[PDB]
Amino acid sequence: DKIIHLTDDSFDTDVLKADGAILVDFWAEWCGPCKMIAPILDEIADEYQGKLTVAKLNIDQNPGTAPKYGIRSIPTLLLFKNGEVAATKVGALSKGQLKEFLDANL
Repeated sequence: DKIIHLTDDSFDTDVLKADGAILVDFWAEWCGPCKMIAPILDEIADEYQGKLTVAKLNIDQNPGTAPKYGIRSIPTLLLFKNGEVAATKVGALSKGQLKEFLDANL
């Protein structure tokens, strides 16, 4: 709904050239912890509307981007501000913890 669906080719304009904070979830359908956090991202997107944009990159349909960031495992969340990584988080976490993680960087 409010989650931007990324591609290797949309990444630059959607993430690097965007205004304000962007959380990007690197994920894949066969990744258990990834599916575990998928619904929390939908809720975060609605809730932080105006302060943050939430976005997903499926690494199977889009194999280009992950390596540019030295991503080793999934899920990995990168928080972008003004085209640079501000913070990252590897592996699953709760909704509550994700709010803590974002408040720490916004």
